[PDB]
Amino acid sequence: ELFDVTVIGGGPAGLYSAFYSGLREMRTKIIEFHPHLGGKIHVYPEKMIWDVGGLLPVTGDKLIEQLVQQGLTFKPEVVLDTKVESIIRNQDGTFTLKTSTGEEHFSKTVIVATGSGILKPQKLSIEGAERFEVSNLNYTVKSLKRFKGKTVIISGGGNSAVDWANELEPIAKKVYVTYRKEELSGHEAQVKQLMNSSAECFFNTSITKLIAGDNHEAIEYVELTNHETGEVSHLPIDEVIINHGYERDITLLENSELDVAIIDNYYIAGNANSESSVDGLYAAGDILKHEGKLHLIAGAFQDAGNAVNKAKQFIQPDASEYGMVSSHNEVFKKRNRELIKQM
Amino acid sequence: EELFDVTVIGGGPAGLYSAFYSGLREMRTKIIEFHPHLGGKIHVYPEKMIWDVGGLLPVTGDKLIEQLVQQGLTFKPEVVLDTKVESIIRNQDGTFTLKTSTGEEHFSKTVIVATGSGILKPQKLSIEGAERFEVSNLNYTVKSLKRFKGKTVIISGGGNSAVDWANELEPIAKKVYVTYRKEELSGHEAQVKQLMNSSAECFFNTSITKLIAGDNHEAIEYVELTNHETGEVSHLPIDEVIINHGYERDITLLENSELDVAIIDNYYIAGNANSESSVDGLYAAGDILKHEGKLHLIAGAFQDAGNAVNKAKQFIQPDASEYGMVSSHNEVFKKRNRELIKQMMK
Ligand SMILES: Cc1cc2nc3c(=O)[nH]c(=O)nc-3n(C[C@H](O)[C@H](O)[C@H](O)COP(=O)(O)OP(=O)(O)OC[C@H]3O[C@@H](n4cnc5c(N)ncnc54)[C@H](O)[C@@H]3O)c2cc1C
Ligand SMILES: Cc1cc2nc3c(=O)[nH]c(=O)nc-3n(C[C@H](O)[C@H](O)[C@H](O)COP(=O)(O)OP(=O)(O)OC[C@H]3O[C@@H](n4cnc5c(N)ncnc54)[C@H](O)[C@@H]3O)c2cc1C
Repeated sequence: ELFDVTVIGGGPAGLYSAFYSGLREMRTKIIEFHPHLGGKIHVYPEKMIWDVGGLLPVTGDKLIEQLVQQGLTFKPEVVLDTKVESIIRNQDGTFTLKTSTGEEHFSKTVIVATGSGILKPQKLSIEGAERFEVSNLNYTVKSLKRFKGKTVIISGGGNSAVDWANELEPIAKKVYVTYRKEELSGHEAQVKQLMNSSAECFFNTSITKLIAGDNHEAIEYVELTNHETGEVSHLPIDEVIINHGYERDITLLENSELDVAIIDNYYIAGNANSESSVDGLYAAGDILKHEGKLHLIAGAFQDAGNAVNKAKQFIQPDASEYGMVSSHNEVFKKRNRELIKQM
Repeated sequence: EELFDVTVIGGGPAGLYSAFYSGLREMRTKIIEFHPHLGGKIHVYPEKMIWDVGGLLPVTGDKLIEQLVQQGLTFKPEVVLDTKVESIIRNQDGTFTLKTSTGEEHFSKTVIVATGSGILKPQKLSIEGAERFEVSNLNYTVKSLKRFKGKTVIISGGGNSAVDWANELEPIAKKVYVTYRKEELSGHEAQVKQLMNSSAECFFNTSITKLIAGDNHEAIEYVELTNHETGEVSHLPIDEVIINHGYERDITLLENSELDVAIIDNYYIAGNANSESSVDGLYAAGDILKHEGKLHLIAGAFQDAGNAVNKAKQFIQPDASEYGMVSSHNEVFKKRNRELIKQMMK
């Protein structure tokens, strides 16, 4: 089970890597920590994205869909819910990847596309809270439309919370914010927009229980307790959003034995073709640093394409330097046939 | 003055995204293109399906052009069409003057060269007054496959491109004729074998010698064929005529310029990984840019363009940030987004 190309990470860079790897006819695997492909766009799926080349403005949610679909065009082996723990370069020059459960994967080449690492939202510490993640307890704003005309309480006071409140005020029926401190630890320019308009803020307050109402499995009321007086208010709500920050895991390369050059203790020091200091090991997306790195989704595509063209030649030296342009690539002939049936 | 921040030469993918991103970073932006339509080399393949633009599900070149043009015009740059830029002059203060073929002049703090492989023009039919029918059914590209559904088309020429057109139209058209001036179908001897096992009928040592219009409409109804080795003069009823005799190419822009601009292999601008040329304030993006990490795709044009724009902004405003603000949080979209979000809420 030795793969041609194994992509670590399922964001824009990893997904396009898998795509272009399949366009160049390589046995391809993609390994992602979360149960869902898409990467960091999951942090802002409600926002409008204008700066992807060739795309008219689209929401994060819709962009994730289009990238996942393109990334799976050639049916790579998809390994979700898996944290890659370490990368080993074997003596024969192939690579072995160890997962958190000790399972192992083997590859001729590895494309590191871990972006800024593993992100996990800090969870609400109340007993049966995770029961409501399947209904109306959220850790992101999945879409603005989800909250049209609904009553929403945001727990937390970061810049993310102030941002969420400000975009939801025009849309929700009502917006509540509860912060456990006495001052909104946000930016003192967008904090006043929040305060001159519709949002109602509670300070030194937190959520202490989630009431599901008689017959349903979704939150209807929220118990609020004040930390300076002591009141135990109750509040009817349609939606709850927790913004208590994020937990980060960047240990992948520290846990590995590879003389891979690192910039600023995190980023892979690459060149303009996405090569690292280790043969057959490439870097694409936010994990990649070089003088020409473009810190946009559009840059991730360039990083990925360069990585794959190099991987192809590493594996097959007589391969051409570049992939066949898709309009004339025979690899799409069968698929194009079905689509052409559009008359 | 009429002094622009960024003037883009070339309206293809690289130029259009440059214009967009230049607007994203709040610079006075102008874009100059030779043809009457923006879009670049994609007008050579508008019927093909394009799969490898990042984030894009397969779409025809026709639709991609539409999408690229709308994005490139987001911030309403000054668009100068039907205009050939003849030379680039670096003025004594380090600004630039661009001279068009009619002598007009444009001025800019920075210049982004996005001319691809240059100005491309189809080789026209050497027949009197043929241009009359360009408005009707005399085509120099396959603008779409559906345009030829169940129709009768003759293709003149026999190169790899002519063989490719016939091959994609044979399953779609009622009937495909190919007429070639040579003895052999001088394409590539692989897909040439697909053409002659299929329903496409070839006429060798033949060329089109006159076009015959209909009487009650002014398309072409009959084509006069002349076999050049016998002498026969056939006539042939058709719905569509497609010419493919090659292209004319105009690459003189940089030869005609007095710029100390390093050139690779007599054509490409020798850039670095940030799309900089050897001349301060002159950038290159797209197929015209060569450096060790240049990606020869539409996807690569976008990175060349963003990198070029970020550099132009710092050249013009040294304290500007090295990076543009991501669109999702960039205040320059706020009023536009408000209108979009309103539509989204039913
Ligand atoms: C708020 C915000 C807004 C942005 N907006 C824009 C915008 O409008 N336009 C734009 O062009 N760019 C934008 N970006 C820039 C950024 O490039 C993209 O957001 C994108 O996420 C980068 O893609 P990437 O694949 O390289 O990294 P990521 O998207 O971070 O993908 C990395 C993936 O790898 C996984 N992973 C990491 N480590 C491991 C491991 N050890 N094992 C398994 N899986 C692992 C992670 O779970 C994640 O899914 C924005 C960034 C932010 C933070
Ligand atoms: C047949 C074919 C298929 C392709 N398929 C794909 C594909 O499927 N996917 C992919 O990613 N890439 C593909 N490409 C690759 C190529 O990058 C794109 O086609 C694209 O055209 C390059 O963008 P560009 O803006 O830099 O240059 P161009 O598209 O060539 O645009 C340059 C523009 O500048 C104008 N111009 C030039 N000189 C002047 C001047 N002096 N004054 C004024 N205007 C001027 C020209 O008129 C033209 O409009 C393909 C290329 C070809 C030939």
